[PDB]
Amino acid sequence: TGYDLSNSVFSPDGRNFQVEYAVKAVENGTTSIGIKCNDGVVFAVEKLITSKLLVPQKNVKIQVVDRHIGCVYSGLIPDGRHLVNRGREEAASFKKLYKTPIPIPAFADRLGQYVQAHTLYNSVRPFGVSTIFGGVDKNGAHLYMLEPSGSYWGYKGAATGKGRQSAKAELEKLVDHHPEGLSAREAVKQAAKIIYLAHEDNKEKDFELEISWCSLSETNGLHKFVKGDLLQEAIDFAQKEIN
Amino acid sequence: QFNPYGDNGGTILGIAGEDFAVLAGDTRNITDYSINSRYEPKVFDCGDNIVMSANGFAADGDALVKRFKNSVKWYHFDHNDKKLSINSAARNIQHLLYSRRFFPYYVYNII
Amino acid sequence: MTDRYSFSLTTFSPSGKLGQIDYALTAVKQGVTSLGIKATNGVVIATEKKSSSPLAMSETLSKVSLLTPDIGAVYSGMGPDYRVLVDKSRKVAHTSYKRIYGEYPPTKLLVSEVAKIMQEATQSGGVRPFGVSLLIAGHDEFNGFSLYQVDPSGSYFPWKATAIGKGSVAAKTFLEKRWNDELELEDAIHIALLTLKESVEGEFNGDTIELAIIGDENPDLLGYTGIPTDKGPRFRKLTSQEINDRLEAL
Amino acid sequence: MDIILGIRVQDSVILASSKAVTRGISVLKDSDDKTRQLSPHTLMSFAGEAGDTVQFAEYIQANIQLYSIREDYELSPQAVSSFVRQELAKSIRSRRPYQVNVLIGGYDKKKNKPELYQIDYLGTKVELPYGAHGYSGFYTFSLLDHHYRPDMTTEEGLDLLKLCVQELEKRMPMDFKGVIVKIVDKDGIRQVDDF
Amino acid sequence: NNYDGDTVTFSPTGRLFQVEYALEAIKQGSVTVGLRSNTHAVLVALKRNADELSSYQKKIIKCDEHMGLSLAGLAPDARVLSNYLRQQCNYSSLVFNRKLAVERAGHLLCDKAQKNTQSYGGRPYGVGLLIIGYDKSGAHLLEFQPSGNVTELYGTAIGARSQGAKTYLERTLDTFIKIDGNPDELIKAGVEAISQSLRDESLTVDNLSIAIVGKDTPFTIYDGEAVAKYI
Amino acid sequence: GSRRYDSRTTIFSPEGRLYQVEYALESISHAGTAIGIMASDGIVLAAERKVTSTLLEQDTSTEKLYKLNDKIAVAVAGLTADAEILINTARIHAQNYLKTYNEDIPVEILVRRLSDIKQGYTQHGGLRPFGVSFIYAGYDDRYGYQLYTSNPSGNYTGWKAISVGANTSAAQTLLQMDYKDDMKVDDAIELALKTLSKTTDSSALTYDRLEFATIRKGANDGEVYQKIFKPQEIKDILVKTGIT
Amino acid sequence: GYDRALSIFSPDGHIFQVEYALEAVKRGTCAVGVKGKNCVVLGCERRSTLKLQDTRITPSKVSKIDSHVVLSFSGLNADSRILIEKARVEAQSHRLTLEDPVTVEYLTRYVAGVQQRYTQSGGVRPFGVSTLIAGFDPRDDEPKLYQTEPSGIYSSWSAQTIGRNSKTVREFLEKNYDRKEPPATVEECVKLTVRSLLEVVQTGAKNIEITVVKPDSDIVALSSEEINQYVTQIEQEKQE
Amino acid sequence: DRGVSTFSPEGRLFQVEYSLEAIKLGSTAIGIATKEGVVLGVEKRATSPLLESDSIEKIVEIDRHIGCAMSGLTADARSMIEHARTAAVTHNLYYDEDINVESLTQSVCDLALRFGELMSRPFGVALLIAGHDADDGYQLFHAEPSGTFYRYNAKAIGSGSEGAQAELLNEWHSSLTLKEAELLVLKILKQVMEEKLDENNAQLSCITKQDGFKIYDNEKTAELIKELKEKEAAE
Amino acid sequence: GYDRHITIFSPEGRLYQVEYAFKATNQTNINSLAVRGKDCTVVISQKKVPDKLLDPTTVSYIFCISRTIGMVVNGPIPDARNAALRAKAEAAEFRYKYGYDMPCDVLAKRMANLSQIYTQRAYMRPLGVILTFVSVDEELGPSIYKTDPAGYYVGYKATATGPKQQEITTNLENHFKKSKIDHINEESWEKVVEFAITHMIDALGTEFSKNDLEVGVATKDKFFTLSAENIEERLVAIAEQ
Ligand SMILES: [Cl-]
Repeated sequence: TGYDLSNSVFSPDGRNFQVEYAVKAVENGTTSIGIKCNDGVVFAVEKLITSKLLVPQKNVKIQVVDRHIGCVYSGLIPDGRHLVNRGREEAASFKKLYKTPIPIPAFADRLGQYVQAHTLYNSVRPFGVSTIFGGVDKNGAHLYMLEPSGSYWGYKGAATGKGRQSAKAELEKLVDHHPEGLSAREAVKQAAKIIYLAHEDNKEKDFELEISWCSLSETNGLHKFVKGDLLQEAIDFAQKEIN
Repeated sequence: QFNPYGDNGGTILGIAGEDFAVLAGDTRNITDYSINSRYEPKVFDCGDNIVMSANGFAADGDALVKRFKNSVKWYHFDHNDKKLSINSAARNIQHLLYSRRFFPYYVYNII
Repeated sequence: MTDRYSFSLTTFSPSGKLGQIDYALTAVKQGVTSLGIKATNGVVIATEKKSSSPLAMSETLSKVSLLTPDIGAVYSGMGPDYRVLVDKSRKVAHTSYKRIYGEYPPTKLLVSEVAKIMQEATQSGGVRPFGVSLLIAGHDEFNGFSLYQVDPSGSYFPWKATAIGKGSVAAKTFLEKRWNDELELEDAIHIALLTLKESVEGEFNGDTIELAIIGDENPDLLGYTGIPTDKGPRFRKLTSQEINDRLEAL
Repeated sequence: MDIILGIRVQDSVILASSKAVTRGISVLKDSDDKTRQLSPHTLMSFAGEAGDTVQFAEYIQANIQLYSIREDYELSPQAVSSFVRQELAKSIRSRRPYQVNVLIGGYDKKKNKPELYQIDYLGTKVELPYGAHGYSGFYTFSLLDHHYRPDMTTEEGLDLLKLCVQELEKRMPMDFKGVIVKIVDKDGIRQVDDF
Repeated sequence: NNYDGDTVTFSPTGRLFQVEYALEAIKQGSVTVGLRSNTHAVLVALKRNADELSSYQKKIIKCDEHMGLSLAGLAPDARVLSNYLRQQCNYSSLVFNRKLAVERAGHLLCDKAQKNTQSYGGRPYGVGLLIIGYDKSGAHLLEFQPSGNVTELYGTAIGARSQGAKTYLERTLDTFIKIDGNPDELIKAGVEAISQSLRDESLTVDNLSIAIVGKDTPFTIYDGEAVAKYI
Repeated sequence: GSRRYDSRTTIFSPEGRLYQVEYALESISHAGTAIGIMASDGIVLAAERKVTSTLLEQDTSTEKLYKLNDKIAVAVAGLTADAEILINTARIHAQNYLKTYNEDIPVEILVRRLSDIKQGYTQHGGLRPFGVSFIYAGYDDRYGYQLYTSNPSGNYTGWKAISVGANTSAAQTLLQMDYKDDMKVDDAIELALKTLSKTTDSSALTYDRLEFATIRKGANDGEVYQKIFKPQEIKDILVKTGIT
Repeated sequence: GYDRALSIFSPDGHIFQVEYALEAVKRGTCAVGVKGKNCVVLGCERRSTLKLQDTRITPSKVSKIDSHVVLSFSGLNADSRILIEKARVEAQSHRLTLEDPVTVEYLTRYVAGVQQRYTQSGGVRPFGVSTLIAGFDPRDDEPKLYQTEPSGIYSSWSAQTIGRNSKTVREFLEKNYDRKEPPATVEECVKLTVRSLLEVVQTGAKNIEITVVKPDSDIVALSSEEINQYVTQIEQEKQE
Repeated sequence: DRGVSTFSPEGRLFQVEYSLEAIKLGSTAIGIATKEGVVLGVEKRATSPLLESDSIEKIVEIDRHIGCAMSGLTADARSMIEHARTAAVTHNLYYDEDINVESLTQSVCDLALRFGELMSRPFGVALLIAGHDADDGYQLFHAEPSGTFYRYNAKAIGSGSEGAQAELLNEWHSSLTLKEAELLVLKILKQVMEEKLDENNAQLSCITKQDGFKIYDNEKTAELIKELKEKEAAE
Repeated sequence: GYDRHITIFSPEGRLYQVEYAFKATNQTNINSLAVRGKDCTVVISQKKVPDKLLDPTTVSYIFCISRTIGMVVNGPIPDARNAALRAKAEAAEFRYKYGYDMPCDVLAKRMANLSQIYTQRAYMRPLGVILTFVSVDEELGPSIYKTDPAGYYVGYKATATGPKQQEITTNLENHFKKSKIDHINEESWEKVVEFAITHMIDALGTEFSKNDLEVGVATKDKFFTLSAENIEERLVAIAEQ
């Protein structure tokens, strides 16, 4: 034993226990989800209201990269911010050299290689976040989810955090009941519902809902936060479904 | 060949009274035979009851004033909000100017 | 990041042993047998092509390697370590000699350069020693034919004949009885094949044996004519057919 | 600076160096000693660009003194001259070379022989019976070529040196304000206080 | 236990013990309170002395004309982080002629602290900070943890016995937020809040430290007889 | 991080010893014995090759005695590969000195330089020390014939006669018994071989198990000659002294 | 580069590496320093376990740093060479930049500073050496004697000893050395230095080295016979 | 082993806490601040009678208006003093004025936590920095290896510190004269010292606006010791 | 026992970290196979999409390194992509420097050398992957070269990698023992793919749908992967005889 004391050490199984321990920090975090729709993507996150003293709608969790990519994550929030800062540098250098905005699959690998690099040495710690991200590019809509190991895949729907099992089950129903697809406005409503349903795992404290979206028709392929009437409409739809 | 220096004209005048001091300067800014501005402030209140004007090449003048104003701010931070005396400001400005001994600020300065 | 292993990984133990070198020598012991014999008019180096799978094309894996036109090398131990040493040995022969003096290095000095590289992996920060022993055969104008062994420590010794790896103890005894100072190259090849048969279990033929010589100049392998002083490489790798022909007179 | 002369006789080496230092159009000093003792039996005179001369001389002095302490032994004049030459040959291809010409007068205690080395700022070394730098040789070498013997006494060497200085004082346009003369022999280094 | 030797090591449950130990240094520190209305933002800090001959350690640091903070924990780490804020505020002014937004200042502190939690050799910061400021979007209050977590709040408290002041502010939330255009009443609420964290000792003239920033009020610190008004 | 795997090669023991230096000396005590004897008219270097083979090419082999320049040679005891690193550095240092001063390097100055390199590996860098002990045999015009030794600690001392490697305790006692100040090279040759013949772990001392060298003013008039003995010449001197 | 912190504090507030360096000094041969009214004498032990030594060429225990200052030591021999070289370089560097030779106090302060630096720098261990630095300041006739140690602390001494069995010879010096009236002559100062070493040395043959330093760069090392005469006279007075 | 910059479970840096233990083993140093000046006094603690005690330099001048006393691993203090002197004189070069005592102390304390894997360990010495400036008058600061510095009316550091500090608690008042402070340092030093206090094993110093920083002669201190003995025998 | 944590020798002369990297290779539970035709080289690999929420088009362990070279990986996807990115960069750099397309065997050797360095240098860990490079080389023809975490590499007539590699290997061995040739004697690549799939079915004892397989094909001057519909056409032909 002692294989789990240092990062980048293979156990006799062929496992990197330090990365597996980073996953435990992710599982401890709040619930965040992603939904791929007809011409875009929708992101949503659970924000735990620890106290009344928290200013509503101020502690924003979802982050934009470039102008067409949205990023959300569960786990150690600072680690997520660090990853998004790098993502922004990667996106800027891509656009600097190649002119066009970074494609989502290209962007996904840039994050993937960076996270994977933090599993190669004992002088660094793996990332304590799973990141859900995506947007619209020339080839259409893309949704990705990235783990502490650097592993990522494309998704129809994605979920991570403490209420991921509940969320995943809900996402699987949408995939089955909508093979032709889901609209952007529908996806926002469904996203609200799923976060509310996933809140049963964090039912002690009440929470604040935060949603964002990129859609070719609804937002011109740019990342925007869901605000005001459209947000309230989604909250009402979500509250109606739990009762 | 690129000439990093220019001449923005202008004239300044400082006179020390018995219990007062004045620092005056014209507001005209020029290149060659053209007027850039009829009113471009050249004498500045830098805080701590000190006034300053860096006359000559305006870009170097604005840079020096900006750096001195900054030096006053950090003097407060580093030394418990102590007032920067005029003699101390003068010595500080010498070191700001001599840092570019081999690529000088092209200005005549008065405080 | 940064390589933060700036300290030695090989150190003296209380008994005066350098553990990592000893363990590297143990890895060499597990390796497939290879040998070298020096004749009056040449040198021969040989080993078994231990194929990991019958689907693998063992011709693509070269255990015997040309370092210079007149110098060749074979090993026992860890193959990957050998491969990178050959790359470095080929390069250092140019950078530290040919680009200075306009000619290829003599065997002993190329051996000295390879030895140095292996010594540094025994003392430098954040590295383990190379897990190979090399046998380097070669010829040069002023020293004639020569055969050298290089160990993981960086130590090297000249041999009339020797063997390393799996069945080296038995093979060295076999060579002591057969070797003399009047051997012709063909006699040395014959003895090499006899010695190597004892350590091989399975198939014993030109396709499972790798054998090369340092002998006469080969003007047919030079690739060009017109310069009298350039007469061709003395290193030559024996073909599968050439080995089988000598196995009938075995 | 301007004038430095050297002559190796039977049992000693004699160095003569001018006393003048000029800034602009004014002679600031007429008693300047253009020399440094490198070791008890080795003296170096110097001439070249302002500042560089003393700087280089003192740097060499420090290095030889460091060697002397480390080994508890005096380097031979030949060894010192080679060290100096290498430093100048090193310097000529530097970003800003040291523009200094030197004469090294030493008495080798091992061989019991005086030795004079002439080295210019490029690192051009020659061992000579007599030598000079700059224009000094143009006026003086004809006299030295005529009068010099290798078996000369120190007193005869000084007389021949006086004749050289007199010729310089007659035919040179520049006033170099006389010379300081120093003798290097088996007993060490001493200055001739009346010349 | 076996996983607290350095910051680069997760525990089997996904915890970072060195960061948690740094968090512990804040709890040992003296109490400090932060609260704001829509016009002003206030810091109140209980300063701690070594003994009766010693001075009371300063808790509040000015970062710019419109921004500053109070500290709890390792004071030298607060000096490093406040120096960084001063530079960032100053970079914004010199390059963009722009006062640094309080929210962006929090993001910069988060990222600086984070780098110390993921690399070998270094250590986490051992201090907690309460940043107040007035920018283009009004008054703000931030809470900084050396884990990297930064939170925008109406009011809060950090340090020893800070739970008492935090509960008080949670009750008073609806009252003190409405104290607009009245700096003295907002400070009173802060002094009353920090009083809920006191035991044995009380607020004296060289014990109490107060700072305020607002609409037409530069960041200013009050110490000595300047706070006798509020005792 | 990496700290976990650091052996810390440059630290003191509680007793004030350097672990790695002591263990390096333990390694050297198993190496073939090398002996140096200084006489009035020259120096002798004798050394024993370790358990050789009949198939070793002796005439082209060199594991013990190395030439640093025309005036200075060394006998090696320890890791040969480590010794060659240091030997090449010493050869360069000698040439640097010659280029700078136009004189051959004094023996002690070369010895001090190599000993300082060894010292450095015991105080900084975190690397293992060189597992080598040298016997320096040399001549210069200041001190004449000189013998020195250096060990992994970087400490060096001068000697009239000295041994390194295996059985130095026994060897040093035998040398201390028969050595005299007015001794000559031919006598010193005999003493060196007789000492090896008694201290050797082998059954008998033969030509193929030895390396031998002399530094003589036995060169035509005031100059010094280095003689690295050939296998046949070692065989002859063994018969001459009456060992075989 | 190798940055590992080797010299660090322990729970009880000790830096063990520095303390173990003092143990290396304890192992080293004995060195003693005694200053008279117009001189300083440095005595050094030579262990007689090493015979067949060439005493002409073997590194002497007392080293000249400049023409007016000397340095002796106890501890690791190889370590002492590094300090001596640095000291010698600094001595010439001072003469070059300030145009005066170093004072004995300055040279000591420099060597002590080097030793201190090696107790809080990464990747290095402390020097296993304590030094005795003696001499006369330029144009001064007051004797100077200083001591340094691995930690980097230094101080001036009327008389001091370091190395193995230094506890015994310090005991001797403390009862024999009078401050109100120090050894008035060179003879008395050397005699007291030899006497102090005879408490520890064993045989008074080639085991004792003596170096006398007088004002104005007057430094000389006594020979075997000269020292042997002191050894003879001391014991003949003792037989009573 | 373990990191040099490691936090303990209680939230303290191991190395900083261990360096404080080294300072407890150091010789006593006391400082008392008054409106007429600040007095600094130290225990020399010579290890042997042959050691010339006047070479023990545990009180040091930083500038004309700032003095400094030390306790602990005194060799570590030399680079701190060198930095302090450089900082003081450099500020005079940049601003044509004396530097504030607090600003000088802050500059010294900025070195403290510059250790890791910069120097390899914290300093093993504490400093009492005493001085005068026009803004805040006579001041006394205690500079620790933690990077923290407290201002004090009176302070003792070293082996007899907690006993001396309790004594300074009772004796100090805001109307102390310079002469009264001098005797008070001598009194408390004599109390905590192992050996008997005299002019050779103890040293006094002070900083006044007029005369600046001055280390006291052994003859001057001897009289103050004799004056102390008589006034204690007076009741 | 720190000789098991970093790449230094154990007393037995072994490198345990290298051996454990070999074990990580089978973590995905996927089997791959490579064979050579006359004019082509075919590589097939099992495809497993266990989650319904996954986009199955993005799940792949076959990579287009250059136009001529394809690579299939056995091991976790992060290390696989690390190796893929490096191989692409090396292949592009080679072409720029030396003026011709990097051969399959030369790239394999280069990646093998990089792997060797991780086994010798302590600060770098081995990648837990086995890399099978395929092409139709302009000099050597159809080519299969495979690299592992030990830094070992060799050319192959055919090969198999994964948990059930032995079953596939023996199946292939037996076929080449019959035919007595070093390749699949077939003109079209379509039929070589059919052979590859058929013999994987026989060896593993499992049937495949279009979504259960992943196929890569190398021809002269291009390497390409097959779509699900291309694979379906391949599966239909197999079933109809
Ligand atoms: Cl390569």
